[PDB]
Amino acid sequence: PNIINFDTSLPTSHTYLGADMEEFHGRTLHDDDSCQVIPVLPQVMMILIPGQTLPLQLFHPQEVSMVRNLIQKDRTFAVLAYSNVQEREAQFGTTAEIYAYREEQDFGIEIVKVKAIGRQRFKVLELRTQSDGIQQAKVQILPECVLPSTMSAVQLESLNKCQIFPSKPVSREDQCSYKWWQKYQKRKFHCANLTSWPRWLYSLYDAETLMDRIKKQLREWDENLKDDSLPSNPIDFSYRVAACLPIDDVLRIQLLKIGSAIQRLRCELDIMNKCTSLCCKQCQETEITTKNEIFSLSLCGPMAAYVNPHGYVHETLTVYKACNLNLIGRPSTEHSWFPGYAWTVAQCKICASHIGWKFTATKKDMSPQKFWGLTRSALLPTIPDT
Amino acid sequence: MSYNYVVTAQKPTAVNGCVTGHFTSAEDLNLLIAKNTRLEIYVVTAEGLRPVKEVGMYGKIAVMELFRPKGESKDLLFILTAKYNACILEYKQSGESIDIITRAHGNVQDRIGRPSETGIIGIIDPECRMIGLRLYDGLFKVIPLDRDNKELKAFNIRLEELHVIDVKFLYGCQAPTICFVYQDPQGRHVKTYEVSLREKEFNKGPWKQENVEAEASMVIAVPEPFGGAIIIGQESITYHNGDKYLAIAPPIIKQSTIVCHNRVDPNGSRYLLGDMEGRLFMLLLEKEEQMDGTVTLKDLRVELLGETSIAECLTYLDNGVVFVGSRLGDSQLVKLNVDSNEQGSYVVAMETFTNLGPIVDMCVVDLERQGQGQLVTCSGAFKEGSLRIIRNGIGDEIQKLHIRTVPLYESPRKICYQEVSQCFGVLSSRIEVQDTSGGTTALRPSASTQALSSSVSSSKLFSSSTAPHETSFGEEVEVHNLLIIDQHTFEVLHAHQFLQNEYALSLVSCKLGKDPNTYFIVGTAMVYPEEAEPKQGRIVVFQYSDGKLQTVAEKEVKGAVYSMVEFNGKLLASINSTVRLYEWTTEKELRTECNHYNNIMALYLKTKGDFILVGDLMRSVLLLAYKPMEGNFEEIARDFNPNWMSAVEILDDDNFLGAENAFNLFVCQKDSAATTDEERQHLQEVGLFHLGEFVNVFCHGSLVMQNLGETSTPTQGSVLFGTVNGMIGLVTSLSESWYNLLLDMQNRLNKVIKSVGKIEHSFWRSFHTERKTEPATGFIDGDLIESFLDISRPKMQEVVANLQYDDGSGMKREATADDLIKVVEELTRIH
Amino acid sequence: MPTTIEREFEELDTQRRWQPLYLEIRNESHDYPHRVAKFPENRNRNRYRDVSPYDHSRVKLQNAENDYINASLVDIEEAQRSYILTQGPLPNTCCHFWLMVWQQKTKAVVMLNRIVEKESVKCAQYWPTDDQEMLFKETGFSVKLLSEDVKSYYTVHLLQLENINSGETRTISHFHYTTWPDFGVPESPASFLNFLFKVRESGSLNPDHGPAVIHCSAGIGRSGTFSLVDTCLVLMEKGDDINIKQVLLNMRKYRMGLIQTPDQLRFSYMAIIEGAK
Ligand SMILES: Cn1c(=O)n([C@@H]2CCC(=O)NC2=O)c2ccc(C3CCN(C(=O)Nc4cccc(CS(=O)(=O)N5CC[C@H](Nc6cccc(-c7sc(C(=O)O)c(OCC(=O)O)c7Cl)c6)CC5(C)C)c4)CC3)cc21
Ligand SMILES: [Zn+2]
Repeated sequence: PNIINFDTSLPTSHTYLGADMEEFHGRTLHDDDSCQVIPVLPQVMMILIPGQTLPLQLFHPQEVSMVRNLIQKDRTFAVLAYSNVQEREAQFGTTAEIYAYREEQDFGIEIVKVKAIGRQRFKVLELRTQSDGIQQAKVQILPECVLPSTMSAVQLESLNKCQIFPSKPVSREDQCSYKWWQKYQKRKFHCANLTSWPRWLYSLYDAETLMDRIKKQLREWDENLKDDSLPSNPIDFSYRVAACLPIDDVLRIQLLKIGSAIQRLRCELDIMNKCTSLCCKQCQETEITTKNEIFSLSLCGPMAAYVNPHGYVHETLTVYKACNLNLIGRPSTEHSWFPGYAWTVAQCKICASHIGWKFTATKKDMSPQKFWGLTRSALLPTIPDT
Repeated sequence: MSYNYVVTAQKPTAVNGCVTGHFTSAEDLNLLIAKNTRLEIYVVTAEGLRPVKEVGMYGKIAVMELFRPKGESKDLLFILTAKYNACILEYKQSGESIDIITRAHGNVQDRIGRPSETGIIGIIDPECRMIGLRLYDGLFKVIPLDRDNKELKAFNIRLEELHVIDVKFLYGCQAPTICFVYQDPQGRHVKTYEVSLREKEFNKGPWKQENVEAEASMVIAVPEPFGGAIIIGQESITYHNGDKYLAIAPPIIKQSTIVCHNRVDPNGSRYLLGDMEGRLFMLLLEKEEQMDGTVTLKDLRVELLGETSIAECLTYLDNGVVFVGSRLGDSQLVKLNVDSNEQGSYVVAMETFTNLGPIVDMCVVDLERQGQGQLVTCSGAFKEGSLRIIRNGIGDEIQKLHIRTVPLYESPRKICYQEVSQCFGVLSSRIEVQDTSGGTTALRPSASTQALSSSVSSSKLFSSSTAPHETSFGEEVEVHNLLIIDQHTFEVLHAHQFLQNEYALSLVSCKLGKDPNTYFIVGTAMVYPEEAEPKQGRIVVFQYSDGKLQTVAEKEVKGAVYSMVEFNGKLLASINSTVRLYEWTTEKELRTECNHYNNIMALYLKTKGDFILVGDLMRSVLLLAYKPMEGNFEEIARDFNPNWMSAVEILDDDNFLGAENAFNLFVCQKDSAATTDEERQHLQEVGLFHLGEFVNVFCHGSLVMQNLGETSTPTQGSVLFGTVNGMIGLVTSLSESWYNLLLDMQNRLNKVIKSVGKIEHSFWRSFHTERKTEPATGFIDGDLIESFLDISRPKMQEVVANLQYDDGSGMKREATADDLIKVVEELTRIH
Repeated sequence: MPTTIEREFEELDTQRRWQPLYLEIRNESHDYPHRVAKFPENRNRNRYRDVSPYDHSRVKLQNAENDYINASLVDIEEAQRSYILTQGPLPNTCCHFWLMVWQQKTKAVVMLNRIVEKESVKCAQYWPTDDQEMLFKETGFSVKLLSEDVKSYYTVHLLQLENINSGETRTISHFHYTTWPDFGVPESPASFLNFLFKVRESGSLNPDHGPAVIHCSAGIGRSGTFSLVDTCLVLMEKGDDINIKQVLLNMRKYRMGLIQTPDQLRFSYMAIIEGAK
């Protein structure tokens, strides 16, 4: 089941129409705590977090006018995090900038194959409905607060030369390199003896230790993940792990509201340690899969955002085994998605509703073999799992 | 809102650095000691230290140095604070009045830049042509000295090497040349540069950048003889000078890490080395000659001079006597001797100076006469550290406050007091090195071992599997004990020992339920290096009677209990982001009543009747209310502004005081009665004040006397806080009129008073952090008000020009030095 | 002189391309949001959780709070005759259908399947065979049958739906194609031609009253083919010949009124050819 085959680069490429993307890589930065007017693209209901790549297909003439308007502009558009779908119930969102755009205008209608990426988070101040073609909202950007090392306060000035230590001996080849972490704690957090808390408590708030703890479990999820792929910065690492968390909207917006990277890492670790069973969205007495069957098949992680050829985004989750699921369709490749893996609609026995797809390699000699493609919306994790 | 008054009741006693020079006069040798924000100048007399001055400048001391720029005599001082407030000082004496004049000053902060994790480096060119500051990564600030740069205008030179361990200037060079070791993936390399002010950039180094030991940390510049520099690592000492490279690896220094150094003689033949654990060695240079221009070293030799306190700085002053500026313990004035003392130690101590040091915990306890409440603090760490008893006045010794030391030779962590047994429940922990196969051994005779009774906990719980495999030969494992210490003789009566690899987190003394007996409740957590987050802990209870302890109850908790308080009639504990209320049954057993989960690790826990303040390390503070008619906790208000945070306290039912990163104090007020529910569910921050000290513990009570003026006292309530540098400050609450009057006084005093380094007091006290820097609000700098009476009468007249205010705060009657003096001398009694 | 439509029909029969034709017409079909029609609190009122009426095509003529309807309206400018599409009438959706046809000024009702198709319940019966007047207090509706009106190949169940609270009445020629089993087509297209001629001559295909409502308890499999043959008859018989597939795609933009089997397409083409002249 753990045999490694086929390259994880392909799903991230979003091979839906080929190549010749905009690919400007120019990026854009906005002043924090400022108040910017920004167009909100409608009918894109989903929680987007920074760093995540979002594919989009547009059919509404208002939306294609929006696409053009962005394409001359800085092309950063808002994506609200609808707490309730009732009308909007929107208080926070995430700006997304375009990095990949092509236009074909198939038949007499117009189609847009824009791919964007989230950049910054914000708190919505005035939603409004100006430009009845496309809603523009005036929002306040949430600043990214970064904290210094918790031992910088005590500041044992003589010991300051000992704050720099040799790098990890080897990435994972040596088990004695775990003693390096046991030695890292003794050196960096020695000045904790001047405070009222033990050394290990401060290690529970260190960014590096939390990053390594997550990285260890991520490599437990994927033995082939290896190093050099995850970002070194704590801020980007926290966002990347948040992308691959099979959680509901309430937890997702809870993660988005968190400003400090250390807080994000701590809560990501707690969810990653607690939630170990996913049931159906409505019938909680299903228990489709547990934590021990998750595996990543793309660099973004076990979870990724894809769009069917209808404009509907699907936050799929790759998983080895899914129980109480019955196939509906037939193994037809049709759309690319995962290259040459086909798809069959799946449903839970108790609840007559869509859950995900089933991918079976068409070449019969691919290691991923048969896996499941469950979606976030159809799955509801349980905190106690009991 | 939330008008508060903060006054230092005890100056900081931990030294950051001390320098020997000729500051006061060319013919006098001076020692300058930097106790955080207090610079003190002493004069050596060959029989001791003669204090000559003390100055409380507005800021910390990031770096301090002495240099004679050859332009004049009497030497000069350079000071750089944590807020980048560099200044040049001269000791100008006028007959009898002693003054510290500022030749030049300037703020040397960069607009945009991440401060280097290594920290501030403050090197001075031996020719005094320049000074070099390492403040930020990849940059090297330079300040020339030519009598012109009176504004301390510095320019930054780009540096390719990012991670720099230590930098120094080179003796005997026609142009200013620096040397520094740095870390790259290849390893640690010692590079050098030739900084030139002509092109305002660097040049080629005199020699190459050979590799050094992977743990190279110290760089030392020997004087013009021998040239070159010395690199000190964990286990290797090397000397580099051009082609010459001579390295030795003595086994004596292998035990610990060298963390202190300085020259011994102007020729640089001898050097003093202090290590991490307090041992002191002396390094020798052979001064080998072959012809003119010897510039050679035959070999290097070190010798274990002896054992002193844990050194933070060392200065060889006068001869034989060396001032070891300890920071964890108490600074000494030990004297070197050419001959051993029949014990292998060439060092003999002759004077020690008090140092409350860390003050990890405090206990305001009223001893003998009621009202005169003394303070007991758990100072120091490792072999240093003691119970410190501070008593204000005498009702024999003649001192404003008397300090009594009770050495423990191990680090204490928490303390409680018991009236019934008249005892002190002090938590403590020692370090033991594992044997080849034994159960570890001690290193010193500690308090937890030299006791009348030495019972050990033998609980049957926690019989699960574990892998101590990691326990190699040299493995300093912490053994935790609870010590029952007599109130009167302060002799350790009992030394109960906890389970192996069990961390005693919290301790309290209370009288639970209807039971008359009082107990010491100790909450401990089972910790294992493999497990990042502890999962098992226990709440044990002890009763002390007839000179013995007895575990009368011990409750498994399946968590890591961090802090426990005595909720009226019950036990309020915090386990793991859960706050649990335990009831004391008549069967002598804790019984859980209700547990509330608040999604944040409840580190700090305080009570104010039925209100409970819960605080995470990262500023997450929330309020809870225990409704007795039901028996559950309802969340009242919360506040999440992610920032480092060290302690909390409840001033009253509405204001909550706490500490924050960069040595700051904050007061959050529950406004309540708001129009909107979500508005009244959020605590409004009100007070911000850059204290300049890392507050470690809060404690209600005062050290002066009981209520003297009853309700006529302007100050309402009074708390004390103990810090890491040793200051014990006092915080009180005031009225609106008094707050306005004292703030006007503060502004006018800042207008009239002259600081040291020409540093604005408003900038110094402004709440400083990485997010922003707001000016201080809601706090009154009690030190300034108390210093108001310390200036001349003409200054008092100049500071009261058109005040009005004054007596009774009525009819805006004009002010005079009769009630302002009165109000100041009344305020100076609260502490 | 035969037209190119008959030649294309014969070509499709010869090369056996009906199944590929339907497959490609379904692949080239395009969907529309229809997001409002599906809600977590609306699944109870949705007869089929699979299908969903497009938000732009569907009209929420409810004049109240919430009150979801699983209905839709189609309006093609080429035919100038709007039609209403619905689903199996659950009692809540039954009252919704009552108010829908009451507000739309409907003139006829077309039912194309039995209650007991495949010996099972697929649509909920709501019209009595005899008069059997019934008053529903959910919305103050009155149900009564004008006559039995049994025909050779079908039946007419004309109702006299009256609102008492509003105080008005409306007579609708509620047709009912009796000779039709579910997921199938009648063998004789002549009966279909006669029935559709009778319906078109009944005033339903006129702007006199509100658009007629056509339903087969699903509004997709059976109503779609009838609607497309009707629009083809009123589209290309009145002048220049128009290709069937393009206008079929155009009306498919309104709703997914597919056929689920190219046999229905063959029947539609046969009926259109028979109704040429
Ligand atoms: C969806 N998609 C994806 O997801 N991906 C990727 C795949 C990769 C992956 O891994 N992930 C993804 O995301 C796709 C990739 C490619 C593509 C191609 C694929 C092909 N394609 C279209 O299909 N376009 C399209 C356009 C408009 C509308 C529709 C909907 S539809 O075609 O029209 N339709 C189907 C048949 C249903 N039939 C039914 C259902 C329920 C009940 C009854 C009863 S029960 C009953 C009784 O007896 O009671 C009845 O009555 C009998 C009578 O009266 O006849 C009756 Cl009827 C009957 C009705 C229903 C639901 C409405 C479809 C073009 C693009 C599609 C992807
Ligand atoms: Zn289900």
